[PDB]
Parts: sequence; C-alpha cells; structure tokens
Amino acid sequence: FVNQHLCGSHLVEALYLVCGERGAFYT
Amino acid sequence: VNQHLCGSHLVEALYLVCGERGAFYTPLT
Amino acid sequence: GIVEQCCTSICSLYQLENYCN
Amino acid sequence: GIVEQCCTSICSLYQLENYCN
Repeated sequence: FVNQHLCGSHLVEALYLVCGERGAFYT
Repeated sequence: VNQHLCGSHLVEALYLVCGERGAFYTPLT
Repeated sequence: GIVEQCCTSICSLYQLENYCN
Repeated sequence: GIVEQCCTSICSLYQLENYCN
C-alpha cells in the first residue's frame, strides 16, 4: 500500500526532494 | 538514503507534491 | 516538530518546505 | 517519462510538479 506518512528514509528523501539545493535544518 | 522514487514511493511523492489537486500519473485524489 | 507533523500525522508540501535552508 | 526521470534516475521537484494537476 501507499503510506502517506513520511518516516525514516522516506522523510529524509522527501526533504531532499522538496528542498533541493537549499539543504535544510538536518543537513 | 535511496534518492530514487519508485513504486509506492513515487505515488506518495506525487501525493505530497501535488496535494489534493491530483496528477496525470495515476487517477488518485 | 517534523516527526509529529509528517510521520505521526500527514504533512503538506508547504509544511515540509519550512525545514528548508 | 516520470518513471525514467524519478525512479530509474533522480528527479528534481520541478520535474515532479510537471505531472501535477
């Protein structure tokens, strides 16, 4: 199934995707 | 981390990015 | 924080974007 | 298309946004 909760590596990948070259608070 | 978006993870990425608007990849809400 | 907003609950693109930069 | 761009390779946010409604 598709999980709409973002946990672990899926949360980390999601930050890469949405922030892009910005990087983020957890970089 | 795996940076590729495949399978259920590609559908989830679209849910996240496209919001409730939907998308052309699959007929989800 | 991010864990409660995005893992426990469901978060939006904009909420996730608040952790950028 | 989007599988080649984002699954086989790595895609940016703009590339996924091209598929949105």
